[PDB]
Amino acid sequence: FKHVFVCVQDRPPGHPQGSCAQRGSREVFQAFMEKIQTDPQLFMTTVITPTGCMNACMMGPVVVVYPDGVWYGQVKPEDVDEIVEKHLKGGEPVERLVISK
Amino acid sequence: AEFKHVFVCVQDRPPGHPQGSCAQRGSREVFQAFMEKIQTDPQLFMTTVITPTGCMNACMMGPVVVVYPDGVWYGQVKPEDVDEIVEKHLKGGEPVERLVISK
Ligand code: FES
Ligand code: FES
Ligand SMILES: [Zn+2]
Ligand SMILES: [Zn+2]
Ligand SMILES: [Zn+2]
Ligand SMILES: [Zn+2]
Repeated sequence: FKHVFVCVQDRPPGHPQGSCAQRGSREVFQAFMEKIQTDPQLFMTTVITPTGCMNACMMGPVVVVYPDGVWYGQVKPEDVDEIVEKHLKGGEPVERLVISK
Repeated sequence: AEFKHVFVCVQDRPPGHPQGSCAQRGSREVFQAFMEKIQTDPQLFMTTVITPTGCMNACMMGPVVVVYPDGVWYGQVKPEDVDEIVEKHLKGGEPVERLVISK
């Protein structure tokens, strides 16, 4: 079972650290939702949840996978397929995008 | 201690939604209570993150709070229940059995 949390926080223009929504995170969340709902093996063992800020803004979009405790930063919508394949199904975090475990 | 990450569903929905929402069931005050505690309390602030979320799909048992990496899901959480969760589980390591809906 894996629980993926995608920060979809938005903030007005002048916020110094920006926000994950401004960096494209609402498209990352939608991509995860589409993949999980259309994949038989993931649909019954994975939950995707949109969240407010998780305090790692400069590294957004931020995605955290529990219970593993893997934090990903700078996730682009194009990277969602790799995370789903290699980590959510494969059990191997996408090293290139990990910012913490 | 270690590190705990608390997620509080703060999703709100228009009045007609069959399953209601956690915000309709008082979850934003539960989130606010966690925030007030996690920081007026040093031991907690340093080791805990409280994050508000959208629906976690267990609406009829809300307000829904999930603590990771433990994987403890709580339901029907009231603001008044926050101190017990903070003391027993977030500081003490022991989930509040009466509110657990899943581990
Ligand atoms: S806005 Fe997403 S981690 Fe802060
Ligand atoms: S509205 Fe909170 S779990 Fe659905
Ligand atoms: Zn509805
Ligand atoms: Zn409302
Ligand atoms: Zn109190
Ligand atoms: Zn018992």
